[PDB]
Amino acid sequence: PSQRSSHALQTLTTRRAVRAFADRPVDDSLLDPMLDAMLAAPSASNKQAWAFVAVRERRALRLLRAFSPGIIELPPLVVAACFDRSRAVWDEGMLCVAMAVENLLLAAHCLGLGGCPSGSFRRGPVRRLLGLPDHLEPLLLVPIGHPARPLAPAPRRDRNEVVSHERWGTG
Amino acid sequence: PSQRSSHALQTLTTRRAVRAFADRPVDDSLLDPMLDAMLAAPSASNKQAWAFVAVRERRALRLLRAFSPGIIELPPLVVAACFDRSRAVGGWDEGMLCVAMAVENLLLAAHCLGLGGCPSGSFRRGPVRRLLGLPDHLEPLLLVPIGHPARPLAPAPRRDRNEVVSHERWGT
Amino acid sequence: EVRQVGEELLLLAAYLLSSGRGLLDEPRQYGTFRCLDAARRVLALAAGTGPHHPELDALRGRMDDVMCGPMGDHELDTLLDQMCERLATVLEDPDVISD
Amino acid sequence: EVRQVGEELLLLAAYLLSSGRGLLDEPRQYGTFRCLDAARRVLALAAGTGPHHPELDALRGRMDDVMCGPMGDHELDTLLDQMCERLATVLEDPDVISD
Amino acid sequence: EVRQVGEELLLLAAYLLSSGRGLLDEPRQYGTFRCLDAARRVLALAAGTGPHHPELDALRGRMDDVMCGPMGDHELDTLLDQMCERLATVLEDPDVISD
Amino acid sequence: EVRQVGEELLLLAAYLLSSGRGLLDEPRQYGTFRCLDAARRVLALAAGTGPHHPELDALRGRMDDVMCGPMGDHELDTLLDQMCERLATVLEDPDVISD
Ligand SMILES: *Cc1cc2c(cc1C)nc1c(=O)[nH]c(=O)nc-1n2C[C@H](O)[C@H](O)[C@H](O)COP(=O)(O)O
Ligand SMILES: *Cc1cc2c(cc1C)nc1c(=O)[nH]c(=O)nc-1n2C[C@H](O)[C@H](O)[C@H](O)COP(=O)(O)O
Repeated sequence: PSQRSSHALQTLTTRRAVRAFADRPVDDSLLDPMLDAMLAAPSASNKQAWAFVAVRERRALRLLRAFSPGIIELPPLVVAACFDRSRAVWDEGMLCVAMAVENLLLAAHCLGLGGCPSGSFRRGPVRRLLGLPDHLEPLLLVPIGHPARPLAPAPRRDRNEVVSHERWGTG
Repeated sequence: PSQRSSHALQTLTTRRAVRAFADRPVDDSLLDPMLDAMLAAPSASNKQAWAFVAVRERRALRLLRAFSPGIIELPPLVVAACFDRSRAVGGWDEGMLCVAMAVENLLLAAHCLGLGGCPSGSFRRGPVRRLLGLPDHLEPLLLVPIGHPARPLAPAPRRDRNEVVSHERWGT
Repeated sequence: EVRQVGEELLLLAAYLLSSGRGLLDEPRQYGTFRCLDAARRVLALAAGTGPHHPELDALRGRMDDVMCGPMGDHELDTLLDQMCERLATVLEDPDVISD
Repeated sequence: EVRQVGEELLLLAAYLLSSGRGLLDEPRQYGTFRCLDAARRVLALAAGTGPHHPELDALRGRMDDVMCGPMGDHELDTLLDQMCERLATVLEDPDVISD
Repeated sequence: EVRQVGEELLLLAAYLLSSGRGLLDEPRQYGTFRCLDAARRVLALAAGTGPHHPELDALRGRMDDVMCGPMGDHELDTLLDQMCERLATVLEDPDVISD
Repeated sequence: EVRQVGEELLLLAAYLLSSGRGLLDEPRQYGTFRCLDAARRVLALAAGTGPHHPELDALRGRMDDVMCGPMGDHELDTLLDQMCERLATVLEDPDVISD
């Protein structure tokens, strides 16, 4: 009840992007809950219009890191989230895929790992490495792995500037 | 260690959209943690190019619902998430996805406390903008109705796992 | 009381107009879903002040389950037929509607 | 007067259900037409009972011309955006919607 | 051993090319940040096989703190100056670099 | 031979740091050119030590023509895209990268 809610809120709030990953691999028993939590995300119209790829091979990981400047260090796991154009209703449903990615980040924190989503990458070569078909278009690469260094919060603006009350400019 | 991982996994997994709100207003004590945990979402460069509006007045809520077909039932509270084009990166924009990610954190922030909602996004942008008083640079993205659930959570059918996720390739 | 109903009618009309604009971008199948959504809104308003009939409440309940509830695995050919026929049967009652 | 408003609401709801069921057979473009048709019907109910605003009468005539007038040569995306914007200004009026 | 270094050089060149293409869309300030990222990558690779110097490890650690760590509240005019000057001083050592 | 590769890597890292520091003064368009320059420098290091592929020599010649010699023109979005794509084809070869 109150303690479970408090623990969940702590888990959500303490979520910090991880750019340094230990050389430890991500086990399948540790990957399955993350995938389940990621897939349990809202969609546009219960159309599940998205595609996910779970890269774990070393060579594929190095190629993706080389072709994805957003990735900082070699990740034990990579999650390639793509928008499914065949099931699509500049797309509203493209936001739902990012919501699923966010759920995956929080799942990584659920299991003590960490993921750093990135959208700054070459779609062409990354698609070619992933082997994605024509309709699927990659939009997010999520390096996930066990953290190697302590995590610290990034500077944040005042809540008044970013959040208002019933209007704009109201505190 | 296993218990908290299990609990957080259960909280994340058992997050179902709520479209039937009850007659219980969302108190400020139930909102402050919600906004606190919602704002802890990735931002493009830490630009934090986003804006949120917390609507609770009954008049404003009715006006928003009337001009937004996405909302099904009158919500005690509404969160209008919008992209701050003032701090856009490179100038579709990637930060819009970060707005959506903060909205995901919003949904989970509502679920933990017992509240619920859906990331409604099917609304008339013009009338909603005029109602909420956004300037030119704030482009509305999502209008999430958050409120106390009145209908038991009912799971929705989902596609096969094999057809949605793959291992380092496609079709493997 | 009459003024309150009229105010809710203006918001209902704004919702219908917003739905009309929206349908130009929504997929093919929301033509009926938005009509069903509007129908239950009208019945909720009508149950407040208009004639009361037990089967009318049953209609509104079925509509609420369809929309507010889970989405998917819904058929519209038959479901809409039974709801329209039940409401037609109610309206044929000389008491619910006035000549 | 409140009871009569309710009866007309039941007829409108039945029209919304019938329009939805029919929209499956009718083409996609009729989805907006049915919603717009329902919009003017709702305003008709609120014309004699709801708040009296000059812009409301002008809007009702606009949908009346579109529907009751000759078919075709209608640009829906611009027409719906302009109309909904006008009704928005009306609803912002503190007299039109109280709370 | 030489072949492994060459393979990692090919991947590094691909990263540099991708960064070059990306900078045509990234904000103004990433021109230096991508160079710093590539610099720390090169220094990691060079520490793998090339000459060893404690100050070089210090340089790599500082770059790792800048990049892999929290982002924001970073000044580039002075930080890059100290990094470049320290690396230069190291390279001026007749032992680390060969004439 | 590995030691010499390492010393050249240290020089390349120093060049990357200097280019990053200078890019603040230089215009925005110079970021991509400095990245491309670093790309061809890295390929120069890998030319005599890394895997020998004909397309690698062709790519190095392409960058040599672009950076060296005449200045101007050299539209970068298309040019960088093409160069990086070709390097991508090179990297996928099993002989070029083992694991
Ligand atoms: C939403 C988003 C986040 C990103 C992106 C791109 C998008 C669209 N790209 C990143 C990248 O290339 N590198 C990187 O290290 N992080 C990226 N992020 C995450 C975001 O920048 C961080 O989460 C941000 O620093 C906030 O940190 P936090 O700990 O407060 O969540
Ligand atoms: C991601 C998303 C979800 C939406 C959106 C828009 C976006 C971008 N718009 C909705 C709307 O207008 N109305 C509405 O009722 N729901 C909307 N949703 C949520 C979506 O319908 C749910 O994700 C789905 O119905 C059920 O998902 P589940 O996880 O609860 O099974």
